[PDB]
This record gives sequence, structure tokens and C-alpha cells, in this order.
Amino acid sequence: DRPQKPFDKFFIDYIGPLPPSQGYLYVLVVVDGMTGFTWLYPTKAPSTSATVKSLNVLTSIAIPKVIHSDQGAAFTSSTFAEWAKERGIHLEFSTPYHPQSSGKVERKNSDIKRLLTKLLVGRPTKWYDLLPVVQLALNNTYSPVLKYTPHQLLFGIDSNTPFANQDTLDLTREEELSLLQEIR
Amino acid sequence: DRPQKPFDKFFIDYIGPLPPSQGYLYVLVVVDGMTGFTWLYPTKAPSTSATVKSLNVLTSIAIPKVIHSDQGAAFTSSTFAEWAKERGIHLEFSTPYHPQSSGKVERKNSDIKRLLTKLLVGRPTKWYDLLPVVQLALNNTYSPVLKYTPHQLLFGIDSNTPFANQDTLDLTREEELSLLQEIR
Amino acid sequence: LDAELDQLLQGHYIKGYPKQYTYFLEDGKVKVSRPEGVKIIPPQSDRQKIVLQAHNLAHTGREATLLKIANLYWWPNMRKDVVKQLGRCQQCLITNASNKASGPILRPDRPQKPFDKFFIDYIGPLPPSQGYLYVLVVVDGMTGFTWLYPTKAPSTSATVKSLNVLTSIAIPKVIHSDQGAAFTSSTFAEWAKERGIHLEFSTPYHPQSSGKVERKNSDIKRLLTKLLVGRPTKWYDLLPVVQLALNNTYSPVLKYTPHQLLFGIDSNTPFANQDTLDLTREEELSLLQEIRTSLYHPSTPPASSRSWSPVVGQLVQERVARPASLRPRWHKPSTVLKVLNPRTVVILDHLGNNRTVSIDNLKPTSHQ
Amino acid sequence: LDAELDQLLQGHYIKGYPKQYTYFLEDGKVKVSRPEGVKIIPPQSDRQKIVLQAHNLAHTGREATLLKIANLYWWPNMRKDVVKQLGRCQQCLITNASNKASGPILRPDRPQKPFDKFFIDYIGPLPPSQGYLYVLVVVDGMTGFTWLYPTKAPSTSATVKSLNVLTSIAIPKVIHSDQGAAFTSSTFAEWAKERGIHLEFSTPYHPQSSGKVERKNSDIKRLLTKLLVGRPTKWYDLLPVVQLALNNTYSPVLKYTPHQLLFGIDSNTPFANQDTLDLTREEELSLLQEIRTSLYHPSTPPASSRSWSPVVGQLVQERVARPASLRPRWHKPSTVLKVLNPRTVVILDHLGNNRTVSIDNLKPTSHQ
DNA sequence: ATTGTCATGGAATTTCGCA
DNA sequence: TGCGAAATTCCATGACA
DNA sequence: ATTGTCATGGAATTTCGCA
DNA sequence: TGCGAAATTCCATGACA
Ligand SMILES: O=C1c2c(ccc(O)c2O)CN1Cc1cccc(Cl)c1F
Ligand SMILES: O=C1c2c(ccc(O)c2O)CN1Cc1cccc(Cl)c1F
Ligand SMILES: [Mg+2]
Ligand SMILES: [Mg+2]
Ligand SMILES: [Mg+2]
Ligand SMILES: [Mg+2]
Ligand SMILES: [Mg+2]
Ligand SMILES: [Mg+2]
Ligand SMILES: [N+]
Ligand SMILES: [N+]
Ligand SMILES: [Zn+2]
Ligand SMILES: [Zn+2]
Repeated sequence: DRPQKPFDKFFIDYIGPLPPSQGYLYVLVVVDGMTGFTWLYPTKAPSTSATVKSLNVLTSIAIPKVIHSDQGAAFTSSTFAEWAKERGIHLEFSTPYHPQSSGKVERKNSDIKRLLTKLLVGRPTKWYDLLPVVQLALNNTYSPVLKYTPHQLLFGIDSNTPFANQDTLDLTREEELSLLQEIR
Repeated sequence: DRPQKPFDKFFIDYIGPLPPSQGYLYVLVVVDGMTGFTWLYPTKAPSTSATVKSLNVLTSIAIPKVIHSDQGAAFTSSTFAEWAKERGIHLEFSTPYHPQSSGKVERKNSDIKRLLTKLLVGRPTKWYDLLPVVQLALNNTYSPVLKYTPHQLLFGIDSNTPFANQDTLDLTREEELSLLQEIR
Repeated sequence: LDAELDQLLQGHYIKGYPKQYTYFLEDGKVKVSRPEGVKIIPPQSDRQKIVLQAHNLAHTGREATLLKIANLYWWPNMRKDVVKQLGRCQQCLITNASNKASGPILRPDRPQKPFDKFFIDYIGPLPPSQGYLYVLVVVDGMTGFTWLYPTKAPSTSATVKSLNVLTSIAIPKVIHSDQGAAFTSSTFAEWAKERGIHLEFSTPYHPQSSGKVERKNSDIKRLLTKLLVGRPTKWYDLLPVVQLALNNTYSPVLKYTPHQLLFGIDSNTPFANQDTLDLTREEELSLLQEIRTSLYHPSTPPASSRSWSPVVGQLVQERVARPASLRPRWHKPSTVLKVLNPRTVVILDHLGNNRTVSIDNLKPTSHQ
Repeated sequence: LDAELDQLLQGHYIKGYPKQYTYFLEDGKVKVSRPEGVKIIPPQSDRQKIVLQAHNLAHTGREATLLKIANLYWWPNMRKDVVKQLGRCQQCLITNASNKASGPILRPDRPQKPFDKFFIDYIGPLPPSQGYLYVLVVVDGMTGFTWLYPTKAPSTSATVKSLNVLTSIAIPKVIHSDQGAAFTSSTFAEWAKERGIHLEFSTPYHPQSSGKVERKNSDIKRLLTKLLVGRPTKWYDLLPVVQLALNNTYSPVLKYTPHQLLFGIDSNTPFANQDTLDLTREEELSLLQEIRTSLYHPSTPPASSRSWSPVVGQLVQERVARPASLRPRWHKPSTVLKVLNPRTVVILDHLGNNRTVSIDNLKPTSHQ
């Protein structure tokens, strides 16, 4: 079997609802299987239509051979299947109630939720403007298993924004305090 | 003494009043001494101002060393002298009551009056439009004393409009009849 | 189809498929081990569709299309099929640029005599000066002698007005102009027939053809600009001055001013040349006739290393004149009916008319 | 004055007046019998006024002025005095054209890495498509990889919007642009400092300097035109398509598409190249690093036979940018302070500022 | 059925002044 | 029958928008 | 303080297939 | 070790308005 490559498989998923930010409520999450590169798109709903709109932006940069998802409504709709077929993208579903990715992806997806949570406290309404800075963080984060960040594996070069202070990614005393207050 | 040349001396004079034609009443007559070339300009009056306006057109094509005229008001005015001096043109007057030109010029001036008279009968009001055709006639008319027309002596070439039917220039029975009627 | 490809899978030799390579089967498809790697050999009946899909990705030309196909396929004479498609892509043919230059310009002979040929044109709109916006420029071909008239528009009526005054001096055999609205009108046509003047027109959108007068425009604008430095642009009163100044300016290559080529003697202007003071007029005119016939005349420059010259029956395309945003710069192909000279042709045009056009407004259609 | 001319009328030798000619008096004026005829020799104190009157007739250059003067005068070294005047005619110097070409263009090195340098620019106005009129074009210097964004205006605000989305992918060291209003604003400046991006600007009125992106504009317009043949010009929905089509098109000279130079492997697009199927990613990236450093790079072409290259302290003139009708095409002379490279200079400008300008927007001032 | 042109100022070349 | 300097000719450049 | 670029299709050149 | 044909490379042209 041939070695794993970028664009081999994108893993997609929704996160939300979140507090409204510039009109948006969700984040479509795309993560490249081989590299762990993350793209994030803000949407108004977990619909096929919002998914298609967003994936149309990404797929005008690069097209995956395979899309992997759970059996979310938006992904199992026959519109979404028509879309994928039109672009020669094979669709792939994990069996219901049993989500399966890859350890790398699992771990990446984990970081995404944690880093979000961390920045929506204090400014739960200002995340839309922050999605850029979040992606750069995630993609210039060092991977323990590989010698390399996703930026490095995608582009084969160092990045002009290295994130040399591998972060806390952890809730401080003042944040647990006004997150158990805001969500009460 | 050096031979006579074109531009050596222009002879100028007014003819009119004539019946109004497109608002005009007079013809300023310029005749080159050497060649007998004629330029005609229609004016509203025998004034210095109309003379200057007209000679400004001609003198933007060629400038005579000398202008010869009678002691008409328009030509003896000090404005007209200032004009001439500005362009380095010497002015030259025949003594009052005693007009003198050159035989060639005299004869040319004669033809001009006759040919005018001939065309203003029948259409005494339509001469303005005819001044072009009149000049071509006069300038492509053969001169007995020289082997050549004024067009030929000015430009040193034959003309695309030769006037091969050297004309009557003479008043017929029907013209003497409605010229002794119109001027009665 | 599988006709040829069956006959090959065993190991018989088909013309075009070189014998020294091993042609196997796999995944239901004929393949071959070429130095660059393993490539699918499609059946002939699939080939045009493939070339077409590759070409359509970004409407690429010969190599950029081939490199896409080569990624998955090999077959004999790929570029021949690629070029076949390029020659039939309506869209590429009318949108792409040419990469062949025109043949070298002609330098038509100078008119033999003053008044043989007038070149006329409008300059403008200029800044309004006394309600005037344009200048009619009239240039005698032989002498360069130029007349200027201020007008309110580049109209037939104002052209006729000015030329009535000009032609009081002489009537020209020919008047050459471009295809401006003012010159192509039937009124102007009639005005010229009335006087036995022949109207001659430039090929459309090709001002080089009025080069004589276009070039004189430059000098007129240039002098007007200098005389107007730090003044308001009141040009109306300077026409007369610019006229006389230019008609009496030397051409360094000729060593004569237009006024001299016209009259054979300077008038009372500054620095009037006096060399023929002792000649009679007739001797002078003799000398003028001589001077006129021996003036320097330039010759066609060398052709550029990649020009084309039109052949009768060739497919060529006329440049769209005023192409809309995001619309093709070329018309559909058309055929050369007649070759009037190496820089001028008659073509059977985009509707179904005959058109006389300059080679500069044509490209030759690519891939035959 | 008569100092020298007295000393001559008798028959003593003055330097410059050759001895073999007879220098007489007549009509109160010194004359001389030269092969061309008899000419007046004016006193030195009259000479400048003469050269000036002759030059002013039509503001003529060296020969056309000399031929006017020669008609009446002779004196020693006439052209030296003529050229002295031409060098002082404010009006000629700022209105006349140059006749020296620029030195040969530089071909700057390709950026070493993706994201070292972005070239950005606007195309438009286009026909309105969904209320959009422009396209922001962003081109990575090294790879050619291009991003397209539709906007309602070429504004700072829309530039910032689009680049916020783009730079979610990576941040570039440098962004080069021309001096459009949208890029020179302080808002944009701040937007870039906030991210440690250096803003680099073209010399003014010199789009060749953004050649990387200008050239990509051509391809974008060209493909858009073809896809729009006999349809209404609804381009908004085609941006995405044109983007992907162009990023995945081969450059015949390079033999790589911009997508490959960026990622070292094709994605799931038609005709995806499969040559590195058996390499690990790491082996692949190794090969990419190699491919990147050895791409063809062009070199400065030969100089034209009459170019000029700027020397420190030289008088040169900046081209007026948007010259009004009948106004000069050149600014007053200015001095070269520094020569940044052979095609770029700093000058002490027409007000009193320092300006960095392209040699293509300068002529060298004539006659020193 | 029509078609490039020519002022310009450095440089290349020729001519002039003298011997 | 030759030199140094001046005068003339050559010609690439660019604009007629 | 900055700087031209590159798809295109004929033609020129090199390589391939075979002996 | 050399031929004829195909494949590849070269590069002037022109447009980014
Ligand atoms: O003068 C006109 C003119 C034009 C279009 C339509 C007309 O009617 C004109 O008179 C363009 N034009 C300028 C021009 C541009 C380029 C080369 C040359 Cl030679 C030239 F003259
Ligand atoms: O693209 C632009 C552009 C312009 C003016 C101001 C801008 O802001 C631009 O972006 C002119 N222009 C076209 C153009 C003309 C000629 C050569 C090249 Cl290389 C070229 F690109
Ligand atoms: Mg889900
Ligand atoms: Mg009188
Ligand atoms: Mg015109
Ligand atoms: Mg014109
Ligand atoms: Mg721009
Ligand atoms: Mg641009
Ligand atoms: N000719
Ligand atoms: N460089
Ligand atoms: Zn096409
Ligand atoms: Zn001047």
C-alpha cells in the first residue's frame, strides 16, 4: 500500500451552536488526515447548504479524494451526495453513535474545542474575528508523533509565524470563575 | 536690379458696396504683382478692422514685402500702419486721384470687375458662395504677355482646374436687359 | 477502439506503437511501461474526448494541454490530436493573442505635385477657445504645406465650409482621409464629385494610413503646447501663428521648408532664404522642379524575424474594434479574397461582406 | 562687438575666422564671401539675440534652427551657440520627447519560498455581477499560486476583509503592491504592522513593477472571457473556477503548475500527476525543495543601441502623470541623488521632495 | 476599394583649414 | 597627403489619443 | 525607499526507434 | 553510427487598461 498524502482524506465536522458572532453560530471544521492542517468556516446553520457554500471555498484551493464525516443530517443529504459526486469526491461515514477518525485527527479535534472554549470566555461574541488567528495557532503547533507542524508538512517550509510559546490551552482561576458564571 | 518675384508686392483694393450676400457688402482684392495671383476676401465694411482681419488670413499663408494701395481711409489709418510695421511690411501709396499699378495688375483688376458684374446679374445676392469659383477662374486664366497663368507662376505646375474655354466675360442680350432693369 | 489494442496485447506490431515496450492489461485497461512511468493507452474512440477534457480545464495551448494528458495517458502522436482540438476551439481562436508580427511597413511614393493629394483629419476636443473645440488639419502630400481651420465639431458641414475657402486657392486631385463620420457622409461625397475630387479612405482603425497628417498633428500640438506654457490654453488665436511657423520650418532630412517646396521662394518672413535673388522666376521654377523630384525617400525596413504575409485563400481574423469588457478581441475566422498589396487585403467578413482591411488589424488563424 | 570685427576688416587673423576668405564691409555691416554665398557676420554681442529669434519661430531643435540662421549669417561655431540656447529653452525642455531609450529591464530573483512575497492588485471595474465590480488578485511570488476575491470597490476595507481570510492560511513576509489608494492608506499600513508584514511599493506609474500579478491578470481575464463567450457576463460565479483552473495549469517553461510548486503534490483534480505515489511525504518534500531551487530564471536582455543609464548628479526629468490637454508631458529638470539600481533612482523633485522613480518615467535633460 | 511619418539630439562620418 | 576640429549626415526613438 | 512577466504556436534542435 | 520522424526546447510576440 502507497504512503499517506495530503488531500488523501479530509475530516469534516460541525461545532456549535455558539453565541452569535457577526451573525454566525457554527464552525465547520476541516482537518487534513495526513498533515493535520485545519481549515475553519463559520456558518449560520448545520445545513447541507451552509456546508456546500463553505466547502466550495476550500475546494477551489484543493480537492480531497475522500471526505470523512459522522452521519450528521447535512452530510447524509442527497444534495450533499450529488455535490460530492460532481467533484469526484468519495464520501465516507462512521457508523452511528461510533465516531472514528485517526488518533492524530482525534487529538487535533480535541485541541480545536479546547482552544475555542479558551477564547470565547471573556469575549463569547468576538470569535468570528478570531478564527484566522486560531487556525495559524493550530497549524503552527508542533506534533509530538511527527517531527513537524502541519504548515511544515503541507508546504514543506518553515512558517513566518512560528508559535514558539506552546500555549497553556488551560482555563485559569479567573476564567473558570466567569465561565461557571456565564454558563449558569 | 534683381528680377521681379512673387511676394514682392501685393496690390490691395476694395470693391463695393455690393448687394448684401450672407451679410457681406465688399470684396477686398489682393493681387500679386509678379504673378497676377488674386485673393478675394468678403467684408462688411471698408474699414481698417475688416482689412486687418482679412489680411491676417492671407498673411498666415505668405507675407508680401510691400503692400500697394490708394489713399483709402482704411489703408492710411495709423492702426493699419502699426499692423504693417509689426509684420515688417512696407506700405506704399499712389498719390490722390492718380491711381497707378502696373499694366498686368490694371488688366487683372479690370477682369475682376467684369467677371463679378457678370455673375451678380441674375443672382445679385448669391456672390458670397461664388467667390471661390471666381478666384480659380481668374488664377487659371491665360496671360497674353507671359506664356503662363498665375497658378502656374505661383506654384510652378499645371493646375487640376484649367479653364480651357477662355470665357465671354461679356454681357448677353438677356443680361443687359435685366441689369438695366435691376439698376433702374 | 479494441480492434488495434487487442491485436497488440498479444504482441503483434501496430504502426506507431514502438515494438520494444511491453504493452499489458490491468484493471480492465491497456497499459504500457514508458521511461516516465506506466501510462494508460486509451482506445482511439476515446482520444478526442480526453484531449477535449484536458484542454477545457483552463483552455490551454499545445504544451500546457499535453502535460495534463501525459500525466495519465500515452498514445502515438499525442500532439497531433491536441493541435486538432486547438484548431477547433472557437473560444481559444477568438480570444487568444497572436504571436506573429505584421510584415514590414510600405513607404508609399511621395505625391509628385502640390495638390495631387491632400491628407485631412481632425484634432480634438481641445479645451474650449472662443466656443471652438476642434481643428481641421489639411496637409498637402508633396510639400507638407498645412492649412489649419478651427471648428465647433468634426462635422461634414464644417469640413465643407473650410475646404470651400481652401480650394479657392487650388483644387486637389485626391483627398485622403480616415473613416471619421465627417468624411464618409454622402454629403461630403457629393461635395467632392461636384469638383472632380477623388475621395480616398484609410483601411478602418489604422491611423498610420493617414501618417502624413497624423504626424503633422504632433507638431501642431507640440508647438501649441510650448506657446501656451504658463498661460491659459487660449489656442484659437494661435492657429494662424502655428500655421505660418510650421509651413516655414526646415525639415533637416530634406533641407527645405514646406513653403519652399510649394512656392520655390521664401516670402517676407524672418530669415528668408535669398539664394535665388539673381534668378528669373522662370529659372527659379526650373530649379524647384529639380528639387521636387530628387527629395529623399525612405524604404521599407527589414521584416521582423517572425512576421506573416497574407496569402490568397488563407484563414485570418479581424481585430474587434471596440471590444466590450470580458469579450473576445478577435472576430471569427474569415478568408483572404484578394491581396491588394503585402500590407492590405480584401476579406470575406464576419457577416458576409467584402472588407478592405490593414494586415495590422488581422491575425492569421492558428493551427490552419 | 566691433572690437574683433574692426581688427578683421583690415586683414589681421582672429582665431576662428579662417584666413583664406575675404571679409569686407557693405551697408554698414561686416560680410564675407563663403562658398554658399555672402553672409553677414554679426558682432558677438548680437549673436544670442539672433539665435533666440530663429529658435523662437517654431521652437526648433539644432539643425532646423541652424538652417534658419545660416540663411543670413555666418560666424564661427554657430551650432555651439544654437545648442546653448536649446539647453536654456524652458519650453522646449519640458515639451519635447526623448530620443534615448531606457536601459535593459532587470529580472529580479524569484522569491525563495512560498509566502516570502505576495504581489497584489485590483482588476476592474468589470460589468456588475451580483453587485460586485472588482477582483482582488493576490499572487504568491515563488509559486505563482493565486487567490481571487470579488469586491464592490478597490478599497482598503475590502482588501483587509479578503486578506484576513487569506492569511488564515499563512502570513507572508512581504506584500508588494502598486500605489493604488487602497494600499497606501494608513489603515492598511496598520493592518500590516499588526502582523509583522512588510509593505513594499512600486515606483509610481510603473505597472511592470507589479509584473508578476499584472501578468496573472491577463490570464484571469482571458479565461473569464472564453468561459463567457455567448453568455451574459456573469463572472462572480466563475472566480472559484478560474482560480482552481489557473492554479493547476502547467507553465511550459517550468513544467510545473503553481499548485505543485506550492504543495509538491496534485490534489483530486482532473489529470492529477502520480509520479510520487511511492514516495513518502518526506521524500516528496525533499524532491520539492530540489525542484524549487532549480527553476529556470531569465536574464536581462541586451541593451538597445541608444539607451541611457542614470549617473549620480545628472539632470533628468520626470514624466508628468496625467498631463492636461495642450500641457507639457515633462516636469522641470531635477537631479539624481541616488542610483538605487540601474533602473531605479532617487531624485530631488519638482517641488523640493525626494522621490523614488523608475528610469522609464524619466528622460535625461538634453544639451546638459 | 489600398499603403506610416518625421523632428530630435547624440554619435558616426565626412569635409574643412592648414601645412 | 595628413592631421585635429568642425560640419554634416545618420538614425533610433517616440507620438500623432 | 526599489526591480517586468509568461502563455503561445511555429521553427530550430535534440532524441527516439530502428538497423 | 546514421537515418527519418517525433518530441522537446527555443523564443518573439503581445497584454496585463
Ligand atoms: O489620430 C488618431 C485618430 C485615432 C482614432 C480615430 C481617428 O479619427 C483619429 O484621427 C487614433 N489617433 C492617434 C494615433 C494613434 C496611434 C498611431 C497613430 Cl499614427 C495615431 F495617429
Ligand atoms: O494594471 C494596470 C494598472 C494601471 C494603472 C494603475 C493601476 O493601479 C493598475 O493596476 C495600468 N495597468 C495595465 C498595464 C499597462 C501597461 C503595462 C502593464 Cl504591465 C500593465 F499592467
Ligand atoms: Mg458532528
Ligand atoms: Mg480703392
Ligand atoms: Mg481622425
Ligand atoms: Mg488623427
Ligand atoms: Mg493597480
Ligand atoms: Mg494592474
Ligand atoms: N507608391
Ligand atoms: N534580485
Ligand atoms: Zn479552448
Ligand atoms: Zn524652445
